[PDB]
Amino acid sequence: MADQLTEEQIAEFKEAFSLFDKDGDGTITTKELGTVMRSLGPTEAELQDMINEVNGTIDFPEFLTMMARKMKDTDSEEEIREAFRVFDKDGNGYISAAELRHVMTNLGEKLTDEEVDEMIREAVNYEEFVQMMTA
Repeated sequence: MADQLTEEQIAEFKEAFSLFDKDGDGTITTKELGTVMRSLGPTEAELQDMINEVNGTIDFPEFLTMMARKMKDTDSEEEIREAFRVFDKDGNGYISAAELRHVMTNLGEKLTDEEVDEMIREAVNYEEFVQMMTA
């Protein structure tokens, strides 16, 4: 989906897409697409994938849906890191099993006690626990 990004990121991408080429129809070529991607924030495989997903013209929604992937990935990684860095006053990166089980049972969403016990048995480090839960 396109709702994983932030409004400021969309505004910056729109400003770059408008200022990169002439006014009005701001369509760009493949080389222009790569240049705009390098200016906004570079591998040849990503450029080839963006060209294949898009003759040789790239409009606004194509560039948006090509850029959204890595942006949302980095945003999710940063959010997970910031969430794992909080709460724990020690900050060492590990927590007790009892505290983790209590946080998973009495907080989060709607998880039964049996499901929480199964998740605890299937699994400490917060990042490793999140990676094991995501699978």
